[PDB]
Amino acid sequence: QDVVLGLYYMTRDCVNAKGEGMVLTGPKEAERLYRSGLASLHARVKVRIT
Amino acid sequence: ARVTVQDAVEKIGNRFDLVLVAARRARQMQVGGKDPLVPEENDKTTVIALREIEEGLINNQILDVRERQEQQEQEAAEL
Amino acid sequence: VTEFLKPRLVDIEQVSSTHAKVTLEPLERGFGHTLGNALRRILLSSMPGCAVTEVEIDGVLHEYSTKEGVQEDILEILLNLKGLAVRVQGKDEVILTLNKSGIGPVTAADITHDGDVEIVKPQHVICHLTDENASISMRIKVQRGRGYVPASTRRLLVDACYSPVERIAYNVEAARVEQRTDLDKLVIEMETNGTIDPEEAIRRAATILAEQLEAFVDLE
Amino acid sequence: FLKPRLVDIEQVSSTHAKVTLEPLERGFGHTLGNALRRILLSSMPGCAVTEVEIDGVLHEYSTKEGVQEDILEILLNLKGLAVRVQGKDEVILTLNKSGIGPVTAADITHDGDVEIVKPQHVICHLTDENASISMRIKVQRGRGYVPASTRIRPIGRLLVDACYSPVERIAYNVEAARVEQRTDLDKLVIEMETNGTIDPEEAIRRAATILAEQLEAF
Amino acid sequence: KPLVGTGMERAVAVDSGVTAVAKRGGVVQYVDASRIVIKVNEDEMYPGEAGIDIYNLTKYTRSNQNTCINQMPCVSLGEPVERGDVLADGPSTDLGELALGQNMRVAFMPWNGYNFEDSILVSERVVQEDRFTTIHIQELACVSRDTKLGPEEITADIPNVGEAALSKLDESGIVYIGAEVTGGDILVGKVTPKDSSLRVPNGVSGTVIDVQVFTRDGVEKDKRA
Amino acid sequence: EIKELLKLGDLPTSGQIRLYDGRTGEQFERPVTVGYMYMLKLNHLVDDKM
Amino acid sequence: REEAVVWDILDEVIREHPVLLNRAPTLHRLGIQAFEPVLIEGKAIQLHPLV
Repeated sequence: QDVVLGLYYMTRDCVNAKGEGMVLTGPKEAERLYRSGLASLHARVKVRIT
Repeated sequence: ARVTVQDAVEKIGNRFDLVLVAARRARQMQVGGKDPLVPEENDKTTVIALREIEEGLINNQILDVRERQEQQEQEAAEL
Repeated sequence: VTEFLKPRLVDIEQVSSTHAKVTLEPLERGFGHTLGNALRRILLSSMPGCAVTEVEIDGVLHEYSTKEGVQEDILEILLNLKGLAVRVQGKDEVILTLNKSGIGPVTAADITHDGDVEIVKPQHVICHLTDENASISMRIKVQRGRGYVPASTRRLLVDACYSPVERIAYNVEAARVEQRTDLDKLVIEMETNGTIDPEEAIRRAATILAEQLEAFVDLE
Repeated sequence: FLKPRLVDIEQVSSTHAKVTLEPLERGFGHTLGNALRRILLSSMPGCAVTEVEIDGVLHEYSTKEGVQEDILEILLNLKGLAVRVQGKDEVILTLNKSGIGPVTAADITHDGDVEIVKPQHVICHLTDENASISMRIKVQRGRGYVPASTRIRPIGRLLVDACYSPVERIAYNVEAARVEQRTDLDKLVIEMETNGTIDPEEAIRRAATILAEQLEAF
Repeated sequence: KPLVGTGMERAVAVDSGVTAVAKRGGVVQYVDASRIVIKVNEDEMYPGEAGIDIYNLTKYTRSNQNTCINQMPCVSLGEPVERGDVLADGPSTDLGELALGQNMRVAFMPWNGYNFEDSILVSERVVQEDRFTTIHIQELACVSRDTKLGPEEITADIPNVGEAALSKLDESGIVYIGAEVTGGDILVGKVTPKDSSLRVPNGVSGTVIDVQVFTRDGVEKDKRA
Repeated sequence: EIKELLKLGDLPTSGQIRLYDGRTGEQFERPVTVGYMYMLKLNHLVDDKM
Repeated sequence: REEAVVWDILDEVIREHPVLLNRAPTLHRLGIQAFEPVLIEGKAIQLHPLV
């Protein structure tokens, strides 16, 4: 009821964003871009994950 | 530090014999003069006993053998 | 009434290098968040460094295309070049060349020396080649900047990550002096891309923040 | 990197004012603004009433024949008193008043090194032709909020909760600055609202001094 | 007062009797913190023994729930009033209008799990302003009974106690009105012939606001009494 | 009528303003409902129950 | 008298000594669980959200 609302809001997609065409190089770059305000939490990026 | 006792339950596969073995070792460390068989991190006697069970160098058989050996040595030194 | 609890670095506990974790306590009540967020905002997006800004490959002029004999796609070559941590001397921007051929992985040890331009990870893989006749070559322009500059804000463009800090994340918890009820204990966990040490990047960010507060400091 | 300087201080009202810091690099306006806002709201030094001794009053749950307010309401009004003692860090004001009417803060016989910044501040109303209050108001300097139930004596001295924090509201904005040939330079407007017992310039200087002294750990 | 009311507050706060409500209209002649005097209009005074109306407000005292019911005037000196309008507000009324709580600036948002299930995250300014600070009054009793070996008296001569123990009591053997006592302090001194002095229970603080003595016939008095 | 009275002030008709985080200085990425509610202190104190 | 030296003795006694936390209608056995204590300022027993 609050942990699940947080994880639902975080893991959702809106078809537009501050950065939607960018291709990231890992989860750490995703956090670095979100915290800097350069991308939205609901972007549609391509992340290289292991 | 201790949070989860799962490895100790793996070593002593009952979780009810684990309590008794750890209690016996903790009472040895506390009432008796026995020193821990593992470098403590300012943990209490119960956590040290549980860690020693996790590291593998204690169980019911080992505790029984050690107690019997020390009783035999005390008897021999009694004359 | 002007004396606050001045913190000290309790420990600089480091996982394998460039993954340090510094704790300072006891901060005054509420100062954990001010210091943590100020350092986080400085480290994340306002910090000098050098990174690959752009790259031109001879055999391809479009981002969504392919070169024969190269295992990765150009979209992945740009990703591999983004993580290329490089430190440059007094020159603001330099250009390097990646001429190579033959079946095998292309690593950062295969770039031209360019004198004082130093690559921190010679084992960093840029591309894989699949044919002995397949030769790859590219000019990578690395420029000095501050923070993160995405390519959309700005001949293939690469999102330039000038700042060395890959991930900075603080976490304030509770600490106490002998009678103080509830204080702060700042726990900063910083990773860098190898071109700088985290226990040095913290001091760099602190110097940057402190030099901002010089025109209106009391020197007391 | 450039550096910010206090380029303008628009004292619009007696209490609330605006200071301006310019130029500021991009991404530094928010950092400096929020750090200064938190430090101002949390750690500013001020003066507050701490102990009160009314003449014929034993406890705060009683009343005095002549005044229109309980002793508790008088203590609350004294808790809301703005005073700017200058040289000391503990002083005792003496209020003496007689006759029908309000008892404002101007009725305090304040010393040379004491400044009451809101003389119209009412304390209690005397409603009898022969009724007089003679109280000893102990104003001392401190920091933050220190309630009377945590500090540390006769049956006359009443304790009031002390809120040594001159600033009541802090806001900040960042907007593009006017430089001759340059862009992406911000300007920080800190709109603060004190109660009058502090100077905005020295408030900003104290906040920055505290921030730099905290950063001096590394 | 509630900013969002219902209009039934002014009826509840008046019909419950907590407020000191004017009986005959007139002009306020003297408003104290503990009394109000109404000079009644001659249009409503009786021909014989005209006089005034006096309302003695119920100051800090104890309710059944050990709370404080306390009336304070809502009128000012020299101010006309009519019949049936409030002169003093009782406990938790504002200008003769029911006021059970405080109007506070609320934000509906999750905040780092401090309002997780139903919890409430309250600012420090709310506790700085003392707007939820309440007053709780509790009475403690000490009875002197004529047991065997002679009766028990209220003298202050308490054995096996230090001077700090008896510092709070007067010479009569009862605590001073206004003495900030804490847990374990002695309030009333009663002696067992052979010590059943009334002492503060554990963990309860407070300030002694009123000491009340009753005596039967045949007991002369104490000066305090 | 509530929206009309909000317009009579200078407040948004939706009743939601844009709040800022107090300890990071950045927006909550949504307009949140801020208003004035009448809170009551129920007679279940914690020092009477501990 | 709660001296300043019994608060570190308490912080050492409390180190790895679990305490049981029970809620009054103990319908099933999960209504009694043992937690390691953390000393807090206040009068309320702070209880982890996931339990």
